[PDB]
Amino acid sequence: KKVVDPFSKKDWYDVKAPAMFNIRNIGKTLVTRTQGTKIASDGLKGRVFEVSLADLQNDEVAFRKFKLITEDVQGKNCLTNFHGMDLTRDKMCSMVKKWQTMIEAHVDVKTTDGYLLHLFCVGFTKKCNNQIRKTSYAQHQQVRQIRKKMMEIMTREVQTNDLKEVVNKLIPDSIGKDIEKACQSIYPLHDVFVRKVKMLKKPKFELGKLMELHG
Amino acid sequence: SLGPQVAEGENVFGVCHIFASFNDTFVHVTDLSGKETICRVTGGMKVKADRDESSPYAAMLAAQDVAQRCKELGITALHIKLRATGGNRTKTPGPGAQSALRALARSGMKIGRIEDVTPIPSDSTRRKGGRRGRRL
Amino acid sequence: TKKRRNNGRAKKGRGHVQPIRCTNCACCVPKDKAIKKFVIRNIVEAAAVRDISEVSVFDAYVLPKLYVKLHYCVSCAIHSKVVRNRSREARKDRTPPPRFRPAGAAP
Amino acid sequence: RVQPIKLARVTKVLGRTGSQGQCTQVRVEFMDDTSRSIIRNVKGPVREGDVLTLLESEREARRL
Amino acid sequence: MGRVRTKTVKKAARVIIEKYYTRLGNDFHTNKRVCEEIAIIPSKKLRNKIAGYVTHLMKRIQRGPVRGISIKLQEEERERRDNYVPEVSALDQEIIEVDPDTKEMLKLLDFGSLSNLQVTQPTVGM
RNA sequence: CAACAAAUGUUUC
RNA sequence: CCCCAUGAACGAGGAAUUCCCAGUAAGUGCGGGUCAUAAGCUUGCGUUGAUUAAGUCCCUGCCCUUUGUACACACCGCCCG
RNA sequence: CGCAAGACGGACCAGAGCGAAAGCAUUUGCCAAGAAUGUUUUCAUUAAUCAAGAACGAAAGUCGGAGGUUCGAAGACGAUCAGAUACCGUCGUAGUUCCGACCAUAAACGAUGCCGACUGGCGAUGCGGCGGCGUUAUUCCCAUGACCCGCCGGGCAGCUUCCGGGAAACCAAAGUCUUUGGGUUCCGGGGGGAGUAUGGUUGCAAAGCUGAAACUUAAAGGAAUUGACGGAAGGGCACCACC
Repeated sequence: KKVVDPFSKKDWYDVKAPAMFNIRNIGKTLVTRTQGTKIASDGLKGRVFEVSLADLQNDEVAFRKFKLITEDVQGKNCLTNFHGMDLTRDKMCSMVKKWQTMIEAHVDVKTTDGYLLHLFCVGFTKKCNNQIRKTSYAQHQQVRQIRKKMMEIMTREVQTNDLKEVVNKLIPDSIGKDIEKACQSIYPLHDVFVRKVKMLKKPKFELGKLMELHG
Repeated sequence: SLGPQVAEGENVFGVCHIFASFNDTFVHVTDLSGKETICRVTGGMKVKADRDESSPYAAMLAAQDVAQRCKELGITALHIKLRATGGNRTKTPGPGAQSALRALARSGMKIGRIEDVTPIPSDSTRRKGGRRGRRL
Repeated sequence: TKKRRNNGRAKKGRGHVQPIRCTNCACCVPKDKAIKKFVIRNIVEAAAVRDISEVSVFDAYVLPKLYVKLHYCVSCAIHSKVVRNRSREARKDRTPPPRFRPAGAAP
Repeated sequence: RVQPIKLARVTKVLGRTGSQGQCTQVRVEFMDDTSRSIIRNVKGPVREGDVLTLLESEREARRL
Repeated sequence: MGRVRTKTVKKAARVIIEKYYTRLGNDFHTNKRVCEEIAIIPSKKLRNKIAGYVTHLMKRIQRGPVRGISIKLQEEERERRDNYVPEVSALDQEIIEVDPDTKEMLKLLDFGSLSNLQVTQPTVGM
């Protein structure tokens, strides 16, 4: 029986990104008018938006995505925090080519602020120009030592430094380059990225750091 | 109706989300969180025949009925996640998925990024109905 | 009388390999046997990009791809002319080919 | 969702389809704006320079 | 199409042209008279069909040598053309530039020569 | 771009 | 054959299906063959004269490669309880 | 958006690897094991191949639990058909998965015994060793490392070849077979009756091994060749075909 079309009731908030990113005004989102029987901030607070790092930086960051999760609300403002980085589908699919070895290593590590992260890396062998084998695999010995190197760096590079510096780090892709330096002594490699980061455990609350990062 | 804000420049943003399978085509904008909907409508509802559930022309009609209320409630713009049946299912796009995208862009909403989100599985759960294949 | 010296498709040094499921019959065929065709295509397609480029914000952007590696069992890949009977002689040619790389102005 | 009517002029006659062989391929200069150009299938006898009245104005076929 | 000249005709055309080039012409009307003089052809329709195809040939020959026809005059023309030779092209200009090893090719061949070195890098198959 | 029904039955020869 | 009279069904044809591209389809009369007599026939001829593809291999039919075949009285062929 | 269960290890992944074969792709650790190579180490004939005996042995099935996510031998359903107990849709079973026992069979095909020698060209690739006043990558030079080129073993193979083989298809082994003789082991003697009867044996069971006859019958069969013909592929052509 005709009733309550719902937008004509809904309220708007402006999604705000952390400081390390560049521009910070992500877009807008709608919730229901708060009623005592309700907390529009409730239906608002653990929401996560996934935005492209390119929109976030402005660029070459076509591939790469960041998951931004709403951590608190202040009048039409909602302050989000790093929740993850993935790659998309197209980019990842495009690296994976036959005749080359695909190498993956991932490590789970606690940051300086508590956060627990599982953080993945990836690489592919490279034929080097005057090669004339068509393929370019690596040996099992190689990959085992390469993986150890990737893993050592990723734990080394996340142990020291908080969620923010990992972020500050993943933007100019300094890990990538570091891997490249530690591995060329062992075997070629084309591509190379920390390709995903997964938030496993969150520390408790603290608006302090959140604001430090926003505001 | 309504609008997040006057904005003679940037556009209020939502998520487009199209599932194209064969035998139908879902179009779907939601709030960039996802938790809250906004105007759905499928390629089914706008024709009758079951056989024609999934045809691009129906798909157009659906993306048109959708874009309407999209620009009628507040979304000025939308980022799209196209999908297939996925799972162990086919893994290829259904026919009126393209048609829906051409229909909304043409409609005159705004577009932003794209990824595919069909669920591809580090394979298993045996695919349906048996070893000798659908024979037909 | 034995037809292909390769029998089905290349094994030689095995006796076994896991089987895949046809992407059409949902059949079942060893992975050594089975026609495989990669499939990379733009999210948008032919006509769209122009409305897709105009309607979008962003200054260019610049289109994702969907990537899908297909598998067919013999009967499907024949049926649908993925592959076509070749004379007692032509069968021996593994190679591959066409003349330009059909990407817009082909058949 | 929609309506309009589109005038389009034949640029180049492609060849013939339909298994019966009764539909003629056509390429159309978009009349109201030349900076458009698309492939449409025909019922009748068509020759260069004469005009189609397109309903759908996207679509753009192929075989059948 | 429907008018595809048959060998009995096409042959006669190659034939006459081979032994008649400087006599024959550009124009249907005259060769037709010529076929009466230089050949014995049984019906008038055939002789016409012959004159006609051989003219289509003469029209073509007189615009570019045609795939299987030779006449004394065309041989003479090709002969003269097939003389050309300039200031000449190698030179190659003072000093050959070698790829070395090719330098070591002369060095260990007991042979003086002009020189230049630029030969390094390997070197992939495919 | 992919895919698509169909029975039986009298002679020497 | 005529003259009168008696004045039927048939008021557009289901399943099916023939034939056809330009003086062609179709209307329309004439003459020849049969012939003593006998035209609803066949067999041409002029007259009046369109609609409509202008192609293709779908169905059908037949021949072109390649291919499969336990067929070869050749698929109208040679099979299980 | 989170979470639980059970399943499975995609893309990368190949005429590529290993393993006696059956078979075997997530990380990491432990445990022993296996080939190749290198090797102026050790023994001095230790050795080749095999009745009997024995180890392993995909799948289904069977015994008892765990477990059943997924899909699903049976059944019940909806359609289709002249008939439909089917294919096709749906619901859905034992089962799939895992543990401890059975069972001993798969076009378990390379349909090709195993071992040794000899007879023919080229380029790949896994791997080991060896060589280069070759490339690129670094520091102050390096030790590095990956490559290019060559050489040699032993892998799985490929390619081209009037050696030669074979009925041919094919085959560098199916060669070195009437000029018939390197070692050893196994099975077959027209086709059906038949892996059947019967006794023995193994099995909880389902079944497995060994394995006849009476009778029946003049071809069974192989290979190549060619048509005919196809609801196989590129095919065409004609209003006796369609449009």
